[PDB]
Amino acid sequence: HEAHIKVLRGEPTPEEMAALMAVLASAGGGPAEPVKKERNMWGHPVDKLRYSVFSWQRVTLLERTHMRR
Amino acid sequence: SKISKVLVANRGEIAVRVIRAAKDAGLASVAVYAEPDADAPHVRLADEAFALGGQTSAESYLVFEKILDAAEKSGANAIHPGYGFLSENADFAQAVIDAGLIWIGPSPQSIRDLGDKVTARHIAARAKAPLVPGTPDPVKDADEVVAFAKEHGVPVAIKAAFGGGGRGMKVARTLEEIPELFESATREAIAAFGRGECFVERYLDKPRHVEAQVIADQHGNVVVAGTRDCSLQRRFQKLVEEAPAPFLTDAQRKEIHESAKRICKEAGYYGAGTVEYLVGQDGLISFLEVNTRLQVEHPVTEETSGIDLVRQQFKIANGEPLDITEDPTPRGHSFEFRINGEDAGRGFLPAPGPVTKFVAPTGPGVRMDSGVETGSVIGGQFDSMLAKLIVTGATREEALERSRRALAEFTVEGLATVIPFHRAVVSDPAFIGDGEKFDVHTRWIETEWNNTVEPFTGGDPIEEEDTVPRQTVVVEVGGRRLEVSLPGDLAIGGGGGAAAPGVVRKKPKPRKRGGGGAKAASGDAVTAPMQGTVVKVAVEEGQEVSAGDLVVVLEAMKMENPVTAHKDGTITGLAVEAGAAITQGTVIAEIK
Amino acid sequence: SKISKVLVANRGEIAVRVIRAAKDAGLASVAVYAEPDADAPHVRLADEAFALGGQTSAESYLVFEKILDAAEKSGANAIHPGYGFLSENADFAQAVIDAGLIWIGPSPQSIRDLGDKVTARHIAARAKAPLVPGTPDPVKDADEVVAFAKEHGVPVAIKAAFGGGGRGMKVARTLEEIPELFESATREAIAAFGRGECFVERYLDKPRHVEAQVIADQHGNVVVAGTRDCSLQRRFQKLVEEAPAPFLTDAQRKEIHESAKRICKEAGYYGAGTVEYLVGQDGLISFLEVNTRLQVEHPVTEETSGIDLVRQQFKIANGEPLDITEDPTPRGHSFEFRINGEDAGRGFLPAPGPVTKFVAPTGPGVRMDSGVETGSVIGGQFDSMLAKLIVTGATREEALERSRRALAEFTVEGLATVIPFHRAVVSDPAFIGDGEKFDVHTRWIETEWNNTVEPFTVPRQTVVVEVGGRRLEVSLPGDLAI
Amino acid sequence: VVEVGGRRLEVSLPGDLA
Repeated sequence: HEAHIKVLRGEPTPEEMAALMAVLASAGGGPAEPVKKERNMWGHPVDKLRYSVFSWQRVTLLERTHMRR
Repeated sequence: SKISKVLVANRGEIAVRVIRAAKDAGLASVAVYAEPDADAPHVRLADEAFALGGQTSAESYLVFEKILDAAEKSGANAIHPGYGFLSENADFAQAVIDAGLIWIGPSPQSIRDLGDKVTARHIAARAKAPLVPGTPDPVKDADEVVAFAKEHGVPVAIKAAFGGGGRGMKVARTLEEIPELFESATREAIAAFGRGECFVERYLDKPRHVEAQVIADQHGNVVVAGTRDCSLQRRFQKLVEEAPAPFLTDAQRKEIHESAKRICKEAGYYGAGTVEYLVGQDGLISFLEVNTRLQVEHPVTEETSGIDLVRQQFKIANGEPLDITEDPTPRGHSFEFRINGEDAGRGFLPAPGPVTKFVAPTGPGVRMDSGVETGSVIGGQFDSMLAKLIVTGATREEALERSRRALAEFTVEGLATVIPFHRAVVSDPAFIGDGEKFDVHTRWIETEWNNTVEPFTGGDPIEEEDTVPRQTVVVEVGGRRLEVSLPGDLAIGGGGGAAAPGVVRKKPKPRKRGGGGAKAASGDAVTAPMQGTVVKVAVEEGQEVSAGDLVVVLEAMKMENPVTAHKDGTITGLAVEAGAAITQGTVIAEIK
Repeated sequence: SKISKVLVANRGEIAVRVIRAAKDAGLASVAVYAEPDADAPHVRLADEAFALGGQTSAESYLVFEKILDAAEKSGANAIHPGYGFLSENADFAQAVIDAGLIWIGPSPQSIRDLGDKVTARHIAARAKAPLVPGTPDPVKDADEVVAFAKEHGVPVAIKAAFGGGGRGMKVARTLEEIPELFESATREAIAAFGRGECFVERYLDKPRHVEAQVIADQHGNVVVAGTRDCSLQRRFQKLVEEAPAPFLTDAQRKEIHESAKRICKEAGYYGAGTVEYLVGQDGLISFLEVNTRLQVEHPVTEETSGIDLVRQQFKIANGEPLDITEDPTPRGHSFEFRINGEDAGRGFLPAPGPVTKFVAPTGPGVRMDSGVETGSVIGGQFDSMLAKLIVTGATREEALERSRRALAEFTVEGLATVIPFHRAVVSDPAFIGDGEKFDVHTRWIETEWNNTVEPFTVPRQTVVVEVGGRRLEVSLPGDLAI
Repeated sequence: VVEVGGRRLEVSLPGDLA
């Protein structure tokens, strides 16, 4: 059920196929280890704001920002 | 008098063709359109255009008064009917002549005399045209149909004498069938075809549809301008045609060219026309019909005979005698493929849709005639034809090589079409032939053809991997050009975007109510399955119905589809009566 | 040996036309493209396509090894001469044949012999063709010109004898400039082409340019496939062609049809090609040229004769002996317009850039062949012709009526184009004469047509790879995210 | 895996390019 690369017009020889795939694999740049980054809420912007003592954003912005995981 | 400004009482590709023919002949041209058609190419191509209003043909193109009012308001002195609608309507041809407008067609008497199958039988017998065994006059009853079976045997074909459309022709193998066929076919004859007249003929197992183009002036001179074989009929309507008729003896070819003129003279026919024959396995030519409409298939015979075949209608409507004295040479060969909004993989069913791209083939030997373009919309109001691909060359082999290439150049996107079928038959040995006869025949597509066309998917994502975005690029390798399609989030190496947090792929559900087998709701409403016109209604409020009983007939693209009760009960409310346009999902009735 | 794959070393209408002829014949077609046109219709229609790189023919199509290497890497069997470019380079044709590739055309020595107009004079003197008053051999100095010019007399034209291409010409109603005109004709040909040879002749001001067209077997069987009129020209440059050549008398036809087989079999020509002649205002013939290639306006020959000339060229080049003997009868009448990206309201000055609409007409006896499709882009480095409109009918007047419609239906936008010229001329009584004779001549468009047309108002990233036994350049697009 | 015109094709790569 994976999405495969497709070649739509012409057929390359095995040498041309290897060169095409090899250069595209080289173009596959990135982190080399893509995973969920370490959470660190220290000094998050939502703690910096002034909230009125009765402001509903204390629920729907501040708390949800801290508690969401 | 002579034509000066011609109004085309028709839509689409034939309206474009007739407007072009008139503008070529130096006439001014007037289009009329129904509201569904207000922006189709022909409306923009005519020198002037007028709105009929109306959603349906019956609200529009069929309204005699609106067509005569259009001629009066435009001042167009002549009317060309094209084909369908009022082209075969004797009463319209009368009304326009009585209105004093130059009718580009045969006389009302000729149209009425050709328009009945039994009078056509008698006058063709008087011409002694070649004809199939059968009862020469109407039969009374099933036991009188048996009187023919008691002489000419089987198989027996039966027709309602005012039946047509591919609806009214039946075949029987037994005597016990006959009461069921008669108490059905006469019920259809009276209620749907309006006339209980029926008659009987010898059936042909695998005949060829062979026809001859006829041209006749008001002075009785008659020419046979060529011939076609059209035996690729999907039912009884045509899909692929060619000129000349291949693979026939010169004796048959001359018999055709002789008999057609005699039929025309005995009818007194003048104008353009065509005579339809069936050529049987015994080689018997047998007359069926002369149609009074200029046929769709005229352009293949133009590409063979060199002449313009529509223009002759204008000249004969002026009453000028034929400019050409002789039967032209049918030089080379030509094929035509009808291009239609029909899904061959769904079993040749029509479907509406947008034409999001229309790149017609061009170049050598290729002619395109179309009523549609990139950006057109096709609704359920009118028949499926989009266009015609006409191909010509030095011989049937060369013209088929042209066809094989042209149909591979053809692309149409946004709706299902028969092009995948044409692409098969143009490479099927059964249609290439052996050089002495066809295996193709009037029943071939429905039975012997191996249908390899997959149902039309459109652009829909259907499997789990189809949901993934793609970017398609050109990459050049060793100096080659590759067009390459890369997923948007494939993993190679350390690449970024090889995954996304919280994002899932799964097979999308089709845009269908319930599951694929949950074809209908448990609720009580009978909902219209398709866009169309409600052409019949079969029940009254409070009438008892059972599941499978008919409730309405919907005409979609001039295909009548029956819509039936999904449960037993009574139609406790009814929303429509016949002639209403109806949208998909509309409540027709509630069964409780 | 045999053809199964063919490379079409051209771009524009002939590239599509030959790709079509190959794909009709069942032969795999290989296109070659430059940086402006790696996404042109021919690149989409060919079975395979290969980069040449560079921006012009001089960086590309004129470099033989690029084409020969493309043919080797494609495994092609054959190479097709279109128009322009290398289509008439005998040395390339021989390098191809030496590479074992089938050149779809006449032998290289026959090409070398036919291509030069002095040798064409010698060939005409062997073929016993009617010849014009003019110098039989090139002049050698300005004194030689001055000596000849007093004998052959006024009015005079001075013409480059090689590579003349419709531009190497001067006209003189007065003789006093001619010494500097000869110096220019010598110097300019030395500077541009490296052959300075020229000839000088009487200026035939209002003739009809005419040609016949033959199919010619490798075995030397020859048939005249048709004849055409080219006289609608701006400044030695074409605008519309007619098929057959209209109203030529029977004697002119008979003389041309015998001379066509004579000239072809005396040159040993094979393939399919035109033989080109001039008809004076008295109607008398004189010989003028033989194109070595298939003429550009070959389509209305093919589709007026019923002979598939480009496929007949494939047949000949495959070595099939010719199937045709009797010269096919032209049935009806036909027109082939050429549409350039040039402003006919401003002397046909080119106008490059995009073409943004191209709803070409289609219908009864109408066809289009194009290098453009909607959204194509033109640069000043290539021939300004966008497309060709073909129209045909059972009579000349019927085909004119059809053209008078079709040229009004044909709608093109985004650049200046000659469509309004075609619209006017197909509508002008100078051209629709008495139905027996008409006024138009090879200077009518400049000197007698009362024109009423209103004026107009990132590279690849290249990564060079070593792989196994090969080294491959690979070109990425401007970027990819992958 | 790569598809080419309707072929399935397998290509093997170093788990090392980055």
